[PDB]
Order: sequence, then structure tokens, then C-alpha cells
Amino acid sequence: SKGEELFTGVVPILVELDGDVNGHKFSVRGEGEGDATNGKLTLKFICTTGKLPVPWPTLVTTLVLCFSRYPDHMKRHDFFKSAMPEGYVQERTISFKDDGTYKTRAEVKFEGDTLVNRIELKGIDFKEDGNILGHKLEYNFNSHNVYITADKQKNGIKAYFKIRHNVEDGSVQLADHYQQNTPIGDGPVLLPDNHYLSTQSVLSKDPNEKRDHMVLLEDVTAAGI
Repeated sequence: SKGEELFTGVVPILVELDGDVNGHKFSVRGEGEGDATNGKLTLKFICTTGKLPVPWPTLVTTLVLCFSRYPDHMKRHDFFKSAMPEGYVQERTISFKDDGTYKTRAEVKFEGDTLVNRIELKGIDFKEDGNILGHKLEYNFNSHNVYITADKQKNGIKAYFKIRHNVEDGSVQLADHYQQNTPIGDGPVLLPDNHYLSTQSVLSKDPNEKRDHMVLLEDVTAAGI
């Protein structure tokens, strides 16, 4: 589709998240760029509302898969790009083993030259001294496979994966991610065959930044076919 043609460049990225976790309200803005042919993202996020009440890693997944590097032999399966520039909706339930659950709804569309991920997030039943609300998570991310399958019934895709969040005490916080993507546009969309995305990410700080923030470098590539 004409959609894929849009990511052959470095595209600029905007991310806006409004969030309420156990009554704690917060907002996050991120700006950066996405070189989709290499699957690379370089973004900086800020908590505009003050100190972010959950640890930054929990938001990484919620904080644009269109920028995944889909090998040539798999380009027929890049639903994400194919739904552009019309855009797509990304709902996700995130259950943290032995802790609360996140419900996210997001719109991922081009606005002008920029790709924008706008997100609402509610979080319920998080333990006050739990790994999340007790800021017990290490400031790092692991490597994951995002398992994608087509959803003929809703003309989109579903996806499941399990994030491993390292914990300060040497344990692991698990988070089962249940994900649904449906196109905003009525335009034709490449419902893909089963495959997965090998994700990798690095979390860092801008040493001059005084605001609560997170610098992110992700590298997402498709495989499985």
C-alpha cells in the first residue's frame, strides 16, 4: 500500500499519554524520530504533571509498532504501516502478576508530517507497597517477542506477549499484555499471517534534564516467516 511508502524516511514522532493509576493522575509527552527501515526509535519522554507515580518501564510498551523493521520477505504482513495514514487504534490490557492491571486505548495516526500516539491509561488495584506503586523496578528493559495474529472478525490483529520487568531485589515482575489493533480507516489493510516482533530497548537519562523523564532507544524487527 501507499502506507508502507511513508516510513522509508526518518519520521518524527509525538506521544501523549494521560493516565490515572489508583487515583494518581499524570501526563507524559514524548518527542523523537523513527527510522522504520532499521526498526529504530529514539524518543525522550517527560512527565509534565510532575514526578511520575509509576516506574517508567511500565509505560514503555504503552509508549508505535508501525516503526518495526519488516524484512522484505515479510512486507506483506505489516498491518501497522498498511493502516497508515488513516491510522489504527491500539487497545491493550496489561495484567501485572500479583499486582494491578493497566487498561490502555490509543490512536496512532499521522497528523501532518508527524506520527502521533495519543493514549489514555487507567490503572486499577495496584498494591501500595507493590513493585509498581512502591517503585521497586529497575530502570531497564529486556528483550521480548510480540506474538501477532490476524483478526478477520474485526479486520485487524491481536497480539500477546509477557514483559519481564527486572525488580531491585533480583525477582521479576511479570506483565501479560493482551493487545488488539483495529484500523481507523476503511481503506484496505494487510491482515497478516502469524509472526512475531523481536523487540529490544534501552532506557537512559538526559543528564541536563531536571524534569522526570525517560530517554528511549528501541529496535524492533519482524520474524517468524
